[PDB]
Amino acid sequence: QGYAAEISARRNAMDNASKNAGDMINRYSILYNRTRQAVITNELVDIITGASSLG
Amino acid sequence: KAQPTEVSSILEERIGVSDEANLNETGRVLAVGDGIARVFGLNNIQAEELVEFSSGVKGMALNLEPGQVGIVLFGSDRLVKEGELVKRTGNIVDVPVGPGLLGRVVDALGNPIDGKGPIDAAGRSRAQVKAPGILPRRSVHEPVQTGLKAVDALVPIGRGQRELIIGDRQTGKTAVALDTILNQKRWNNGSDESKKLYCVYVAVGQKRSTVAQLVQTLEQHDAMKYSIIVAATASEAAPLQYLAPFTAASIGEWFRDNGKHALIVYDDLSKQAVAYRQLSLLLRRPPGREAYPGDVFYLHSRLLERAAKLSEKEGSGSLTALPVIETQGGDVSAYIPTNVISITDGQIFLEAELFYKGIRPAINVGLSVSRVGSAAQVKALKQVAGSLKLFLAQYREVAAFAQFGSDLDASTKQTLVRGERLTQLLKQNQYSPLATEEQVPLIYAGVNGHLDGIELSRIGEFESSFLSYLKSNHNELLTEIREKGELSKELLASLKSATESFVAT
Amino acid sequence: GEWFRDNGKHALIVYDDLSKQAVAYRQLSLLLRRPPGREAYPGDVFYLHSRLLERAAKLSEKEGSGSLTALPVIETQGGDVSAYI
Amino acid sequence: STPITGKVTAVIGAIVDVHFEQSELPAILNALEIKTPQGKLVLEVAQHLGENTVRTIAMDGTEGLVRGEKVLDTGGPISVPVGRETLGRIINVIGEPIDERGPIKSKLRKPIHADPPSFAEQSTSAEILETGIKVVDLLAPYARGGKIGLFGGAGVGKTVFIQELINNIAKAHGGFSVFTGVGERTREGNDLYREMKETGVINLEGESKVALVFGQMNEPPGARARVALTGLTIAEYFRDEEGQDVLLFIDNIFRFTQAGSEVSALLGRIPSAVGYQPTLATDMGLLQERITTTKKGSVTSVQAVYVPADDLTDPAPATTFAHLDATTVLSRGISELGIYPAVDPLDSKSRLLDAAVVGQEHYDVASKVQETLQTYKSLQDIIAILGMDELSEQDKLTVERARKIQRFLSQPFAVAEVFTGIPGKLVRLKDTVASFKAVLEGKYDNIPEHAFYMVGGIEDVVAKAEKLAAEAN
Amino acid sequence: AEYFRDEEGQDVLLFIDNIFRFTQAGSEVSALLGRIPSAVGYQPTLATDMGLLQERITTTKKGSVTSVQAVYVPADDLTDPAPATTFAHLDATTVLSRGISELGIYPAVDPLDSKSRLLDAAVVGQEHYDVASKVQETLQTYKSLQDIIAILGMDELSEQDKLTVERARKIQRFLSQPFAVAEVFTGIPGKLVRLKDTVASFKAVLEGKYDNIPEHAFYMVGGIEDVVAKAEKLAAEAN
Amino acid sequence: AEYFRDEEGQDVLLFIDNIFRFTQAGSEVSALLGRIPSAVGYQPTLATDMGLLQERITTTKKGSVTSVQAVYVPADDLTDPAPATTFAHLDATTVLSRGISELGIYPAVDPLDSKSRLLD
Ligand SMILES: Nc1ncnc2c1ncn2[C@@H]1O[C@H](COP(=O)(O)OP(=O)(O)OP(=O)(O)O)[C@@H](O)[C@H]1O
Repeated sequence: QGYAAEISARRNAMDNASKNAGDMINRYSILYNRTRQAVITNELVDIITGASSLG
Repeated sequence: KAQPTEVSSILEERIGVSDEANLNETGRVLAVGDGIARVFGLNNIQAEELVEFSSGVKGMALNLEPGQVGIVLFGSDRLVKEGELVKRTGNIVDVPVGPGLLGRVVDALGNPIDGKGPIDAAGRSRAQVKAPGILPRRSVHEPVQTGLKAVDALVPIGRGQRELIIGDRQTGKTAVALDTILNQKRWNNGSDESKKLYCVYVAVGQKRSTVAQLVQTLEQHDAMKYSIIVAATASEAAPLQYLAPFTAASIGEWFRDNGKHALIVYDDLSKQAVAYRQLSLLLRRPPGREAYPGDVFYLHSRLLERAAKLSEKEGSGSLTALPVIETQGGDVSAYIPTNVISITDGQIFLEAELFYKGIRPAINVGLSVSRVGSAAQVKALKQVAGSLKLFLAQYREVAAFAQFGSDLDASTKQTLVRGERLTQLLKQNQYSPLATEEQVPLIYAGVNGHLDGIELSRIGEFESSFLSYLKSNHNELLTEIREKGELSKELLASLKSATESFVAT
Repeated sequence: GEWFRDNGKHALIVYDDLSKQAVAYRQLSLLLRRPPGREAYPGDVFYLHSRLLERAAKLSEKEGSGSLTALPVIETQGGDVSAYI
Repeated sequence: STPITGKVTAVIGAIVDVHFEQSELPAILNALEIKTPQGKLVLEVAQHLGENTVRTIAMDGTEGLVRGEKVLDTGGPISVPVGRETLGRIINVIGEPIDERGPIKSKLRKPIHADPPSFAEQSTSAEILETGIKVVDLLAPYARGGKIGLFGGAGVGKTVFIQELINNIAKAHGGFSVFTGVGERTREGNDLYREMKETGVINLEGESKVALVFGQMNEPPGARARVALTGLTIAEYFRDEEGQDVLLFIDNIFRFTQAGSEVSALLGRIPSAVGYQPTLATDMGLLQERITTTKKGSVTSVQAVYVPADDLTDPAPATTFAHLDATTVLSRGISELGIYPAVDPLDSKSRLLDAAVVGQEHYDVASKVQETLQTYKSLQDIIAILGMDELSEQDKLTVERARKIQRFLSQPFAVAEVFTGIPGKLVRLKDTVASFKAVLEGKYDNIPEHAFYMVGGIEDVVAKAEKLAAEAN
Repeated sequence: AEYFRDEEGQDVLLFIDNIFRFTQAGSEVSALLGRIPSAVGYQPTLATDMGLLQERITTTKKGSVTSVQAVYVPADDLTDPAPATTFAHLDATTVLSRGISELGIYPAVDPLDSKSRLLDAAVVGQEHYDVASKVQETLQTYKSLQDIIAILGMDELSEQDKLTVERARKIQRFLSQPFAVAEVFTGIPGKLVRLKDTVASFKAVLEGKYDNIPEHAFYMVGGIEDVVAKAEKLAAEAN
Repeated sequence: AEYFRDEEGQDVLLFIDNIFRFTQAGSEVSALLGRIPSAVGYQPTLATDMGLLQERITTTKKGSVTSVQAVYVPADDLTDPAPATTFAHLDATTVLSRGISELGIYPAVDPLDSKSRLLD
């Protein structure tokens, strides 16, 4: 009985873990997209600024 | 008929101006590419002066140089050709102001696009007017009854309180200020001007079909007799979209300086920032964070600072502002909104998931707040909603706590049930504003746990049922809430009896 | 390859790679003071490869049904497809 | 009469500079011709640099050019031929027929940079464009003169879907179709044209019901940032001359955005965010607001959207989503179940899915359908795990209902008649509402699930039920 | 301010809001002043103008200037050059996180990242230093365990770690303090809590004398006696 | 090295470090040569200068050059092009890794990415 109770609460805990991991993936994907866009933009700024101070 | 030819021929008589047409301005256009134009001459031009090109397109001379002047266009460059003749108006950029602007739909320059003839303007006013100093102000003390449930419950708005509506795409943002304008029909049908409140909606960079349907809808509910629409749609030039909210702000200042009370709604400042960085990059000016020029904070700053409550020395005018910011995926850490948050007097966050759950309005209470709204809340609502935000934050605490399926005590399960009832309570359909006398008893029922025995699905019919119940029967109490805006103990107990009566069903 | 293709024949070409070729064209355009774009690339670099790869085709029986087939090679960096080239 | 002869002074890739003689300068956005040995080369005045000298961008390859050659000005913008002659012709961005069926003997030619219709000319209430397809007319209804974001990669019958749309508009409303491949793969454009001949929407001798414009990939960005405006002007003619509802099909809007960004890059403008052009909102709004519903008629535009590297905060889909009134998603999983079309029911959403738009009944029907399929999709885990044992009579009813709808969403195609043999059905709106409503009430729960796969309507429900009952007997 | 510091020789409270707006004003004109744009979008003369501003804000032998300056952070990026430059000029940092405010913790001071040139055991007293040391250790332990709490929760902890997380989360709610200024946001009277009582309060919390008291009774409270009072109210009301 | 290969006819070992300082110093001046700054902060003339330096390092039929080049990787980024170009010039790539050094094990070689052309 405690064996089945353990596997029940274990299955519950792994379900909660999958749910929390999905939520945290949903946050860090948005963080990833903002980071990627900011990196490309910020290096393009330096590309332009070098092309800005030409003769 | 021929009366349009009569009016146009009187305008042909004005076309008298040719007898005194010695313009001290005309100069050749050096170059004109990428939404800009360098013009030689104009040696008595003023800074930020309106000029007009030979192809009819006007422009603002923005930067002055020894040798030339760089003038931005107010349209497509397809009309402006090199080497032409550039007459100056003689004026810093001004727009028509006056009462006849009500009902009309204009461009960024007050030129009407409704096709309803000319504009009865009471004057012309500059665009970049100084915001009033700290002395001709007053702290807000008068409510702005938006008609929405959770808005008027949790985030009250003072006359002149600069409150941000922030959200995401297709998240019910526009409908909020729309239904606020529709609530203002109550007093705009009335007679006291200090009770009246005039509405200016500023649609920039949007679809002409969308603006047409909005104007159509405002004519259906007959908000048009107090409405002013400023259209700066996406087909039009970026400087027009840059310029139009300043013009509507001048209109709001015209109403405010007449002692009257007025509401302006910006929708959206996000595209205005896009147009402004489009300008600045075509000005070859260096960008900063997220490719914006660093003055874009100063831009929306100097826009929104021209909206406050005048003191009695100025005639107690007010001008309340509703900016709209479309963010990207619920982000509140992009460079543009964090600037606006540092300007406005509070936030109305719309969570995408709540509207994805169909909860309309999709108000995240935990993010949305006003700073000085409590000083100008309706006094009855201030009486009856003191525990309300506390109880909703309390229910929010046990909201994420109850997802684990664990059973709880009667206290937290009680807060769970009552907060579910309050959550399903505050939904509200579009074009359905609620008066304060209507909003009071729903709050009084929601506080005192009467909704707990009612089914969670039954709440929506229960609302209208109990409202029609009171309007049928306790109409005297509705008039008491209307007249006082404040519940006495006798009104409190009579309200209690009138609730618990229909709570028995 | 188009010589074989217009002989009613069958030609496979393998470009290996195109990433170095894009770097070379980037260098040529940057030293020619053309205005750079994303990751300092020129604007027409897409116009480069689109003008390249469309030269491989499968011809008509009216033409003689020649066939040029292209196998280009893209060296990615860190297993990324979001990079511009 | 007056040849405005210009001289080439600078050729930089696709950028051409022309010095003119005095007081002869054309305005911005005008076609300029150069008689090459290989044809004509077209230029487009975009920047008056002063000194009687302007800057244009190319419309084809700029090889072998000598600076100082005679430049012929057309005065106006790019004239493109319009009219009944244009149906079933393959047209470049220039306006020339490239199907090698001879010249297009159109009567009128129109400039491509026309203005959008005024605010007064906007039809102040978007009705529903009745397409003919059950799922589209049910779940994500299209505005008559609206914007439609089609998602999904190739291989899902997306071309089959859009040809079925062409035939359903041709039968239903009689308006025509204008397809526009901006940056289209030339091999795939050929396969598309060959199929459209074979499926009959192009009749080489009779009435082709569609006009094609293919800006191929090998064309400079000056072409590909104008192919969309060419197809736009062609559709605007059939709206504003014939008073119809004309459907503009655009692939790809994202390649068009790339073209506009590359054009702004080659003009030496400072790039904005993401590497896109700084004129991105304006370059979009010049395309969108010329697509609307007049009082003469409407142009309804369906356009594919590639999501770039699977990001929605990317400003090009974030700009496109500020115009799309309705979305349509061709998932693989729906085509995986052998369902034609491959429409995901859950994702394809409209801003006109509203009771004050489609009426209260259509709204409530679509509401119950979305709720039923949402509950079904939520149950799909324990359906495979535990089975129908955990379903109550509340539940297994709704599970069966959603299976019946999921088969019933499938529609025979008038274009998949050489493919499947089953003729398609122009399924009307009012039949579709009542059909899904009678399924939502449960009046055909006795009918098996198999009697719903690839059917027209509720009359075809009853007919296939009786036929499968007779074949089982 | 420096006039009264020099002419009068008094104690000058200089409140500045917002010092970031100054550097931003230095940024907006610099592109028009012909300068090449520097880092991010700011001006090249950032640290120099910041220095000439800050070095006049000082305490001489003549007078005493106690200055408090708000610092706006652009989009919560502390790696922005303007606040990072500003850190070099300050004696006592105090950092407000939005995420701490999202837990309703007012004020939303980060307990870790605040620093001082003060807080030495031979300055604040040894016991004060020790208590603050143990508080920072406890909260650092909690912030380290935060990710495992996010994935697994408090159940997959060791019991010493679980007790530490419990005590730290009690401490976090105990940090919040009712303001007389923000009374219109709370309806709660402000709490001017003395120093030594605060030290003994955190002492007894680190000693765990109130681990029996639930976490919510620590929230938005004055001294530890007020935690006792609020726990009494929760015991009498929640029952 | 070229002298002791070709003018000598003899096996030559070659030990170059740092090859990254070459491209680095080219980038350090190419901005002040009036070149438009390319990608990552490097010069536009990266692959050409790297090629002309590497292709003069070879084993001819006249003599053998064995090249050992220690290459700097800025902040352990292999997708940095100035390390990433160098992979095209090398037969025996041998990769160190800081995370392996965090185990304290020496030599902290990645057993995976250190490939060979001689691994037949
Ligand atoms: N209370 C409500 N009742 C009915 N519909 C609502 C309500 N609130 C929002 N909606 C729906 O939300 C949709 C979006 O409305 P709205 O335009 O205000 O959102 P938005 O975020 O402002 O979009 P945009 O920014 O594109 O204008 C509308 O289709 C409307 O039907």
